[PDB]
Order: sequence, then C-alpha cells, then structure tokens
Amino acid sequence: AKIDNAVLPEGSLVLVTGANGFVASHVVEQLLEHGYKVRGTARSASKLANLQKRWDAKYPGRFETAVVEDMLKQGAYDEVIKGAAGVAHIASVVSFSNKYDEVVTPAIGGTLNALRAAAATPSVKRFVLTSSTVSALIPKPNVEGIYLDEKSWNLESIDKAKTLPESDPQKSLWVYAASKTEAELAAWKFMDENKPHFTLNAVLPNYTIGTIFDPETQSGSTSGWMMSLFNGEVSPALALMPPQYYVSAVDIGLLHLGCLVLPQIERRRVYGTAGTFDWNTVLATFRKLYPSKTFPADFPDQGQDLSKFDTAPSLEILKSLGRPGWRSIEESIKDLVGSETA
Repeated sequence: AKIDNAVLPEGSLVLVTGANGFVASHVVEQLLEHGYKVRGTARSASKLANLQKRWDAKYPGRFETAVVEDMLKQGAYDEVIKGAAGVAHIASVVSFSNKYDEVVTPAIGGTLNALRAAAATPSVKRFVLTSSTVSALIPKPNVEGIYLDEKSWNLESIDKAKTLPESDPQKSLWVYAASKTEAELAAWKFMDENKPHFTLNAVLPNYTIGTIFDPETQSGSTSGWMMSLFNGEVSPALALMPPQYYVSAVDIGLLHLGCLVLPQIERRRVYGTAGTFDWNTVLATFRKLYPSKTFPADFPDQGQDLSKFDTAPSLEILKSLGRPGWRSIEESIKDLVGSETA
C-alpha cells in the first residue's frame, strides 16, 4: 500500500503494550492511519476507554482493547500476542521510588517478558522497543564535545543511580536513566544470545511534544508537563528539566512505524531528537501562538544543549514514509496547545 516493500503485510496485526500512554497512543494512531490493525494493552480496560472511543470513530474496528494488569507476570502476553506480526513494547511499570533494584529490576523484567513472548510467537517478525535518549545520556548544558551515536550508552547512570544521595535534585532522574539503560542493554543482549526469529529496533525519544488525545489520563506525560506551563503553572520539577531536544509526537509515531515495517531498518537505535529547546524558547512559542494570553515571564538562562545526535536512521525512516524532515517545534507545540484563532 502506502509503504512499498513493507516487512509486515497490509492490515497486519500489531501488539502495542501500554497503548494508553501518551507516546504509545501516537504510535497506535500512526499504525491505524496506515491501515494496520492494533491490539493495545493497558492495566485496565477503563484506562483505554476514552482512546478506544476516539479510535472507534476515526478507525472503525481497527483497534482492540486488551487487558494486561501485570506486565511482569509470567505468560502475561500469551493471549494478546496471538496472531500479531509486530510488537511495540511501550508499556512501563509505575514506580517513581528511588530504590535502585526496585526500579531497575522491573524495567528489565518488563522488557524481557515482552521479548520472550515475541520469541515464543512465530508470527512476530518485527519488534520495536520504546527506549529514551537517557539510555545514551542525561543532558549536560553548555558542555561541548558530545556526540551520541548508536554505540553511545549512559553507563554513568548505573553508578550515579546507586551512589548519589537522595538530596541530589536529579537522583530520581538518574534512577530512571539507569532503568532505561539497563533495560535496553538487556534487550540487545537477549537478541544476541537467543537469536530469535524477529528483528529488533529501538526508538529513543527525547522530549516528545504533541496533541494529548486523552488529557484526562495523559497529563503526566512530557506534553502534559508542557501544558501545565501553558496554563501558567510553574513547578520546581519543571525547572529541573535542563535544555535538551524535543521531538514531535507525530514523528515519534512515524519512527515506530518505520522500525516495524521498513526493510532497510534493522538493529538500529533511532533517536527522536529533532532540535534543541529550553523553557524560554517554549514560552516564546506560546506567546507567538497566543499573543493575547498572559504567560509566565522567562526562566533564568539555563544554558543550551550543544550535543549532537546521529539521526541518520531517523531521517531515513521519515523520508521513506513520505514525511521527510522533523516537524518544527512551533508546529509541534501548536499540536499540543493549538493557537489563538477562530
């Protein structure tokens, strides 16, 4: 169809774990938009109710809600994975407690549980793991000489996550980074050791900006935090996030799609890093979109992100899907907050 030489046949079924998540929901949307059928999991059917309603209207009978209360439970995917040709593991365990083993173990556990299910299911030919740029690094403002490629790993997060005192403002951020790093490392290790009959690719988004399909339940996401600033809320947790790269939710969805169906994309770590930003460039965009609205004044200078990412596979995917280039930050933020128009 739209995609020539697609590895997964038209209308193929794709299992998307944690489909009620912000990023996940865009992955689902892009799949449905491209004619693929989707079975999305959530810890409860109710958690997917609003989105199910949305997708039933836009793509009648293309999305199916599947319940998986414990993504760590042995045999958790035995039923929902049946007949799936592709799998997008986007589900993540809910735990923000600074206990290392308590956070890292489940992260690795959930990832391997999904991979083992896929390995045990012959119909699965493609698997895309939703990782994060934190598996490569935690942003370092004004620091020169940082180039991240597919061989870049956040090895420092492992030590820091367990040595830094609880008083370090970024403690929880390092634990999270360690969890994503170890989890992705475990995924590639599984592929090398077991050599399953499917191809693995990982998408590493930085700060995803886009339309929040279900504000009621997706406001804790990156875009949710940005929306809070739009609404005038300034929180310390916000001033914790340093300058880094944004990526359109639309593009992240396209990146996952590419990893699932493009033949020339195999064993890649696809960076979702469109361009740099800081809270002031965000506020500037808000003011431009809504000139009549009152917004918080600029934050103190937070420096800027001088790091660079090897986005080759990312650009390759976007072009192959007929949507070359990264959607701009203005258009991405417009997707999130809209604009003063009528």
